[PDB]
Amino acid sequence: DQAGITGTWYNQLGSTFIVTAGADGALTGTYESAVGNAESRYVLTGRYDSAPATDGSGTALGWTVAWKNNYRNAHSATTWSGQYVGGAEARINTQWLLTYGTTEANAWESTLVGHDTFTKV
Amino acid sequence: DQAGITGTWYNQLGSTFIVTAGADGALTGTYESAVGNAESRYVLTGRYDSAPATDGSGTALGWTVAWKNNYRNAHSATTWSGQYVGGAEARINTQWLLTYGTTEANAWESTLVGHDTFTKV
Amino acid sequence: DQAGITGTWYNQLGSTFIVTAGADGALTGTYESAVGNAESRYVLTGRYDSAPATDGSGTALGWTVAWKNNYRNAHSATTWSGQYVGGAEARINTQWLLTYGTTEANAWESTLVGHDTFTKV
Amino acid sequence: DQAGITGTWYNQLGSTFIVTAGADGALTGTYESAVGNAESRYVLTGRYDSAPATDGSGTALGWTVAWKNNYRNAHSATTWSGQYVGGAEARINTQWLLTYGTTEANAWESTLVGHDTFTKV
Ligand SMILES: [Cl-]
Ligand SMILES: [Cl-]
Ligand SMILES: [Cl-]
Ligand SMILES: [Cl-]
Ligand SMILES: [Cl-]
Ligand SMILES: [Cl-]
Ligand SMILES: [Cl-]
Ligand SMILES: [Cl-]
Ligand SMILES: [Rh+3]
Ligand SMILES: [Rh+3]
Ligand SMILES: [Rh+3]
Ligand SMILES: [Rh+3]
Ligand SMILES: [Rh+3]
Ligand SMILES: [Rh+3]
Ligand SMILES: [Rh+3]
Ligand SMILES: [Rh+3]
Repeated sequence: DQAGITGTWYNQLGSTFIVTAGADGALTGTYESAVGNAESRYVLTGRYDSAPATDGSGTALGWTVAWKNNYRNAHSATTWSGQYVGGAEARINTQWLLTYGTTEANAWESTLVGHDTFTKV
Repeated sequence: DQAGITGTWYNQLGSTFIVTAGADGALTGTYESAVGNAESRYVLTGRYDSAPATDGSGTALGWTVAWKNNYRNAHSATTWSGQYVGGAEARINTQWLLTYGTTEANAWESTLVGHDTFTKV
Repeated sequence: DQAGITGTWYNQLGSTFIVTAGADGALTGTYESAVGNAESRYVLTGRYDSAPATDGSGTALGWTVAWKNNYRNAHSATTWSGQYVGGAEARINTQWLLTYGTTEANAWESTLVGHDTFTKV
Repeated sequence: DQAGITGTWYNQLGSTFIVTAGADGALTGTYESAVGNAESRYVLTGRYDSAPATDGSGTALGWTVAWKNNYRNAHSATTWSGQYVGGAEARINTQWLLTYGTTEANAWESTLVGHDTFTKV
């Protein structure tokens, strides 16, 4: 649990997700994206399942990054929702939703969707 | 921005979402689902845009709930991703993602997608 | 099942969705968006469950619109995926996905997600 | 356009998507999934952009499969929404929504989301 997820992961875009698993389920750390209106690190927070199953299933988790730091504000936030798989090629497989603040008139087009896969190399 | 988010919020299912918005952009609270493999409050955390634009744009935000508490463990996690719209009929408009831990053969079906709209009611 | 789907349907944006449901499970028609880079009818096609269960369950269905007609080309496509619920206040409840053609560097942001609920109005 | 997309593709699960691009934008063919309540082929229909851009961007497309054939009915339908990329390693990169028919009471959990990548080998 804690041991697996805690640390540095990298997705297929080159972004760098540096997280610490609390013992109770807390997720805390930072996020630097390779693309988008984004530069340097951003704060992130979320949760994972701290007593996950033994049947060889992944560990369900989820975190969120609001795209504002000491450099820029993108008026957006994405949530990654996924599950952590251990073993030889450990991965965190996710899908995500990026909502950016709009007027009610562009609400229809406020949310992008996607998938990021995170490995340790 | 920080008063308008903070407090109790109810989605279209009857779920109760109690959240505190810090001044940095941090979200903390509890979520209680009306539906699903859930009962009582579950801890939540998220992030939001503490400097949203001043143009009638909503305020982007995310948060996560891992469906484990003292009472049960659904081995799953939801992230909600949307925007907050203040004023007379303030709402929090989300789309969400729920991943449950599955086996590798079952990963293709591990994730539900939906939308929740929250009102102060 | 085939009468209840066929006809004119309006989402929460004012868009008009004219569809014919064949007896095999086929959907044909036109879609006219109230929003976006669109104007006049666009051709649509989809599929539905022509033997939905008899247990109060809705009727699964999908359809696609490529945003090219005689008038303009947004180089993009939406699929709607939901269920039809008959009776007094019949609705078609969708979530949708809109992909626009992008470059490879831009693929991560090529896809919008949303929901549309259709009423006979 | 037509030339690229028309034919046989395979996703990362082993499913077999056999499609024909109309000259106007029509998509027609069959779908055999490796997983899920699915056996043999199912009819599919959809649309792609028939005059796509020249700037090296993908071709936006979308299709739908209702999971009923002469063998079984899964009371579900998925829509794939994505874009076709030509060149050496041609791919159709998609995300999808599988909605299954539910009572209004399980509507919240009626729709799964995912991503399939289709290549020619
Ligand atoms: Cl279990
Ligand atoms: Cl993967
Ligand atoms: Cl600002
Ligand atoms: Cl809405
Ligand atoms: Cl049946
Ligand atoms: Cl709804
Ligand atoms: Cl162009
Ligand atoms: Cl890919
Ligand atoms: Rh258990
Ligand atoms: Rh991929
Ligand atoms: Rh600004
Ligand atoms: Rh809504
Ligand atoms: Rh049946
Ligand atoms: Rh709704
Ligand atoms: Rh053009
Ligand atoms: Rh993948």
